[PDB]
Amino acid sequence: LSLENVNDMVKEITDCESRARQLDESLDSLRSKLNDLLE
Amino acid sequence: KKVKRVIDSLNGKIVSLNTRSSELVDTLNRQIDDLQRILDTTEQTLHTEL
Amino acid sequence: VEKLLKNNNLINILQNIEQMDTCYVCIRLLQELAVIPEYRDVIWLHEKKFMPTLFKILQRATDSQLATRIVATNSNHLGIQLQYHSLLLIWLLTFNPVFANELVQKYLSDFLDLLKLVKITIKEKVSRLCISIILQCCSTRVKQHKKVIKQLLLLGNALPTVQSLSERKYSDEELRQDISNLKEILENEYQELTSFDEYVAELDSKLLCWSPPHVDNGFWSDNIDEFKKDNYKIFRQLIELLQAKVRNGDVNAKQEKIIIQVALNDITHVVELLPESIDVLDKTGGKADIMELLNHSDSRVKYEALKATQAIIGYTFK
Amino acid sequence: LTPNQVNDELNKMQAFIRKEAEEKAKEIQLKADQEYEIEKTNIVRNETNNID
Repeated sequence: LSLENVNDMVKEITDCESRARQLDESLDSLRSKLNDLLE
Repeated sequence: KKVKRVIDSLNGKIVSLNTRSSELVDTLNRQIDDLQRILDTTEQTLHTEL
Repeated sequence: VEKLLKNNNLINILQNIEQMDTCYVCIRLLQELAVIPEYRDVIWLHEKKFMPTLFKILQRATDSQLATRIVATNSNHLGIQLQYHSLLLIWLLTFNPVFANELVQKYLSDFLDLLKLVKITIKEKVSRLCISIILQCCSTRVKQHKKVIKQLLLLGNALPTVQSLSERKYSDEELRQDISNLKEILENEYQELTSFDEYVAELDSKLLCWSPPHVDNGFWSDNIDEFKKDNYKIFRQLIELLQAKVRNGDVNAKQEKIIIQVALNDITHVVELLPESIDVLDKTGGKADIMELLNHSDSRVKYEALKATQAIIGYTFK
Repeated sequence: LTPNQVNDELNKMQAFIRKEAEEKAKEIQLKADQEYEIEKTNIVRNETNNID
């Protein structure tokens, strides 16, 4: 791979890791709020 | 207020009702399903992303 | 020079992309002429004839791979020169302040293409030129330089793309200089607008877009306090606007789609900071809107919507 | 590989080296022509306003 072909795929690693982390952290902290009402 | 400092110390969550055992259940089931639908939205988005 | 530009036979010879030999020389003939100051003015007059073709040469480079040694516009020695010469011709008209403002405003769509080249190339001949031209147009001396940056940045998403490019750097000093200088200028101009002017200005026009300082955690914390004079009247304006657009004119309709994703983000930040904003969502009816977006088509609608609901929920019951 | 082939490789490499250096040096002096004019224009305008 060239340096640009790594530099634009590390961008789509980071841009997807950010949205996956925020969507997982907005899901487990919501499951906890669900269990706080089921309890 | 000292029993509550025993309960809240070791992470016990007191549920005071003081109105009815049939009026809070409706307002709480109106939140269980309303938040379960947000689970079913965000987890569908998660499995779409994966 | 002025006459030759207007005349057909020569201009046609640049227009041909079916014979590489004529087109290569021609772009260089003109470009050698652009180097001399007086000629820039005359050349600019005839601009909407050769200029789309010079972009077309970069466009073909982008859209084709850089591993071909067969004579083209790629990796090949010819290719490296061919992009270079087209880029020097642009760079030459962009040095005049007036010409630079006009260029961004006419060629806007094509102007963004420059970000694409900086990236795909390994070649420093191409990369340096592309970054320099953008710098030239964002400069202080360019008339209504605030607008050109604002439009590139907001619509065309210049700032995220520049940041990413900053990592890749190669030889020749002026190149490292031009990137660093660009990064700084883009960042400064957007930010210096008030946070309250920014939000309100979007709210009136009924055109909402993301930009990085807009979604910043600091921007929101100062702005919470401001909205209050009616039980958070700005926030309420936002809720009402969002409410209207889902119902009226649908959702997942191109125009209507932009405003939504921005609104659902913008409210998420507010909601989290202070929990007195929870009441305005329940009051207006806007709370109901958020729930319907969860199942509405597109990744962004459901995503933004899930993040908006989950925040409201957290303060309702911890 | 052999002395004809390594020299053929040499000829190609210095051709690219030299060419690139010529282009790089050309862009620095081409920006130099320009920067001389813009700067001269500004300096001259400020003073002509004081003179006027």
